[PDB]
Amino acid sequence: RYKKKWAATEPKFPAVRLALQNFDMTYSVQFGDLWPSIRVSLLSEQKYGALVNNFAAWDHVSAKLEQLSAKDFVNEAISHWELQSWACSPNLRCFTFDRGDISRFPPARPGSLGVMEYYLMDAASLLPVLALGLQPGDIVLDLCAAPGGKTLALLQTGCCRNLAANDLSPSRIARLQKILHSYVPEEIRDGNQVRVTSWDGRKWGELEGDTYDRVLVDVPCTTDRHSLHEEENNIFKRSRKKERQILPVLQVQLLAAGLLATKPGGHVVYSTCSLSHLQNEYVVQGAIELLANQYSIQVQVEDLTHFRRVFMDTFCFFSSCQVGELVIPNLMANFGPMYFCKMRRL
Amino acid sequence: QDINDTVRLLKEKCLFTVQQVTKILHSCPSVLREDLGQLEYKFQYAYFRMGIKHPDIVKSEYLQYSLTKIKQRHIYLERLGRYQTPDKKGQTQIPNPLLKDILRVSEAEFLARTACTSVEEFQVFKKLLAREEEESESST
Amino acid sequence: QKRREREQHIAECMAKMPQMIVNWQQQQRENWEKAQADKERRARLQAEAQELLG
Amino acid sequence: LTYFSARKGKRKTVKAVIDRFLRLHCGLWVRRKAGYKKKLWKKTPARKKRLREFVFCNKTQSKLLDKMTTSFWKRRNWYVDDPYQKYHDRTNLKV
Amino acid sequence: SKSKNILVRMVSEAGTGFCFNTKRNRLREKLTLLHYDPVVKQRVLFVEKKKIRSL
RNA sequence: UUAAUUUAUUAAUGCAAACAGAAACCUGCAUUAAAAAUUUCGGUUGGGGCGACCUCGGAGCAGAACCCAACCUCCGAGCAGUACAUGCUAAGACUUCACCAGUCAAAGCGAACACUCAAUUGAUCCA
RNA sequence: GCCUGUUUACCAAAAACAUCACCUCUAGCAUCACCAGUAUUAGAGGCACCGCCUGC
RNA sequence: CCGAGCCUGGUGAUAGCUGGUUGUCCAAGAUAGAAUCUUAGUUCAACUUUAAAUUUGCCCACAGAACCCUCUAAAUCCCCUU
Ligand SMILES: C[S@@+](CC[C@H](N)C(=O)[O-])C[C@H]1O[C@@H](n2cnc3c(N)ncnc32)[C@H](O)[C@@H]1O
Ligand SMILES: [K+]
Ligand SMILES: [K+]
Ligand SMILES: [Mg+2]
Ligand SMILES: [Mg+2]
Ligand SMILES: [Mg+2]
Ligand SMILES: [Mg+2]
Ligand SMILES: [Mg+2]
Ligand SMILES: [Mg+2]
Ligand SMILES: [Mg+2]
Ligand SMILES: [Mg+2]
Ligand SMILES: [Mg+2]
Ligand SMILES: [Mg+2]
Ligand SMILES: [Mg+2]
Repeated sequence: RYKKKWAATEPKFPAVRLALQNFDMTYSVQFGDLWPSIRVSLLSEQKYGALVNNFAAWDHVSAKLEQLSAKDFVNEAISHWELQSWACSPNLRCFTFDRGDISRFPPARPGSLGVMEYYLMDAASLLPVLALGLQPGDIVLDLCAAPGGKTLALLQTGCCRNLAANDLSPSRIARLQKILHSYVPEEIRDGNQVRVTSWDGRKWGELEGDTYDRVLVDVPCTTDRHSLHEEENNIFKRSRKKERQILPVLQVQLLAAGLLATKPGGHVVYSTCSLSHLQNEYVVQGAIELLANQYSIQVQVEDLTHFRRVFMDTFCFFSSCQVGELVIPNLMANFGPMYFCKMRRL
Repeated sequence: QDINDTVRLLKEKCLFTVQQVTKILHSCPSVLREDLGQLEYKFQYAYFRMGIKHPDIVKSEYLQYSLTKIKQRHIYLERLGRYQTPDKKGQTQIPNPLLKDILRVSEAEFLARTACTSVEEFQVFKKLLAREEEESESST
Repeated sequence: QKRREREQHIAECMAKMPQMIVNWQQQQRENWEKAQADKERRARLQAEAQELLG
Repeated sequence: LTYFSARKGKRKTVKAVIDRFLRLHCGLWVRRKAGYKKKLWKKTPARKKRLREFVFCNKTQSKLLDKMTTSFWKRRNWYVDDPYQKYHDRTNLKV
Repeated sequence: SKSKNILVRMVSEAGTGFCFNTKRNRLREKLTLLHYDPVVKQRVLFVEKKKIRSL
């Protein structure tokens, strides 16, 4: 029989407050004096970048955005490659506002083709797609692709002949299908070019070995932006405490499976929307040791310092990261938080 | 009766001591001109969200300052984590900065002594906060 | 009077109705035609990108 | 149901039955379909077709409604131009 | 549960008073359909007039 | 008591009324509080907790017509898209073990030359 | 627990309550209470005499 | 017999709860469920009873009832004869 007369009961905290307390302890030591600056940006609403849909009237949309003083940071960054001196995924146009500007883009309006003119997404989430260095004729595998923040960006490039978008949750997958349907014309999705499935990412390490040249792996993680604001399906509630404990374990397993899926000589980018170093660098180091000990697979992590300097103008970067690149949010540049690490298989 | 409602609101709704009310009116004459609703909202902001008791409000000249500047400075400090709202028992994790430091000192000094942030960052927050305040009024 | 006015109003609207249908049908084709031209223009702009590659 | 009124000592009629149901003199009770005006935009034309139909209550429901109404509602009426006049009597019915 | 589509009411242009409700996307121009009008027993143009609700 | 429902009552203001020439008392209608009044405490599961669960659908148990349970063993659904005759009518049947609901449907009229989807849903009153 | 004193008549006489002392709060005044009184007064409370104590 | 005195009245308050429910004899007569602020209850169905009408009922010969699926199961459903 249950006992309902406990002497002391733990006070009920909101899931937002629960997430805030855990982040406050962990991230204060990790970031030091930058945590108060980061914390305000996390609590403030993030800036939304307008990703131009190439399938629609991209040139006309670009002219429309220029009227709202929007500036294509991607086009500016491309010209910066030679200025500083794999390159990056081409055919991406995302317009944002100036540093410290709070203006919000109007909601997207379907064009004459019947597809949305542009997609609103975090500008920090576009970097892993750019860091992926996509090239035409490649076969791209995306794990946890739903709801399609990075999935849509791959199709805008037009460099992927075959795509494998897999997310474990069918509800997220259903959102991905609608986003692709509304934006990407049916002709591309008509064939086997875009394959949307709902299975465990751990299976991809065995079912499809060395099939894909470019693999983008965004494992699930404690989303700092969503946890501090959303009250639904928060990972920090008591019922989901078990999932948070086993969360780093899944991050190591899903990343390792994706590394097995890629062909030797291919590129794999590990992406995570969190500031916790125990889930950003340790997971990356965990997968590297896991492959060598169990499957004897060696990978090399590329240097993103060259990539860091190009987007320093429009993004804030943390210069105390062992392997990956971490983009921390700021009041002037609200994009983030985003962590992306690029490793190639040899 | 306009004066009658103001002092009665302070003595009954705000529960200020009669001795404290005399010191408030002498120090801050803007209370009479201020609307009752905004005055009550200004007081309860310090008592509940900030955690300020009755004696501290009178001594620190809280009521004289504008409501908007209080919202901008308090929320930014709260979001910075420098200011912690007192719990049920009244204890705080980190001791809060002095109330006179937040309000009496100028904006440039306010950022340097407590916020420790660049001037440009605070300017963006005010515009962001005003949008949230504007949305809050419309939603209600 | 009410029945006759409604009947006359129905007859008057139906008098212009075949012309309205043709105009509406014509506009629907034109709107698709303008988008189809944009689709070709998109290929022309993408042909410029192929020129840059070569 | 009030089996014996406090001022006349006679059985009463539940007005909920009278408003919602129609009784034919043959004994059948004719009712409407629950939900024929609710959320018609999400219902197929075939579904809406049978929602706007008048249906007969079964034996158990009909016996229930005969106890909740008095004999004034079971009498034979001769309304002029009655839409349901032809349905007040059964034809070619056996057993 | 964002309201992607809305429920709108189409009014016949023939003046017969016949109207029917259809579902359309929110971010779209007002519809102008060619639906059958039982009053005149032929297909007539319809035009959106007033939004009923959000779906 | 920051449960729900109320200000009759009390007190303080406002207006109307009523007056003087300004005011008060009284009365009516309001707004604030005060002090009270009425009523309730959903089930399911869980001895060492800081909850999960409640409706709908598929697979195993339930091996072959149907049906068949958990603390069960697993995955979901609270949509979207294309139509715009997704019009009007009508034999005969199915039916989630009742009912309420739900499903299929020849022919006919009218047009062309019973939409996809396992679930994707909410009765009456009332507005 | 300052002390004398008080309480569960009929299972608890106590460390509980009260208590001088101290503190806080409210009130500028007549004709049944407070009071035939008037801020050294009256009422509503907390603590339980007395004595001692820093940082800034 | 004071967490709200006693008495009278409303009052034969109400209780899905407990207890009780009086002569003889004979006959028929048991375990699918659904909904429910519902699982100590009730309603409907199933089952059971009486009366009445009518004609098939039960048992069951072949034939017949799915594939992805060999626990290739025991056996059902349907079913003329009898
Ligand atoms: C933080 S979201 C990333 C969304 C997307 N990658 C983007 O950046 O736009 C992580 C997603 O991974 C999915 N996921 C969780 N566990 C998974 C698993 N075991 N295998 C595959 N996907 C999983 C979840 O549905 C979740 O929506
Ligand atoms: K005694
Ligand atoms: K009961
Ligand atoms: Mg009553
Ligand atoms: Mg049935
Ligand atoms: Mg003593
Ligand atoms: Mg002594
Ligand atoms: Mg005793
Ligand atoms: Mg004793
Ligand atoms: Mg004591
Ligand atoms: Mg007694
Ligand atoms: Mg009784
Ligand atoms: Mg017997
Ligand atoms: Mg109920």
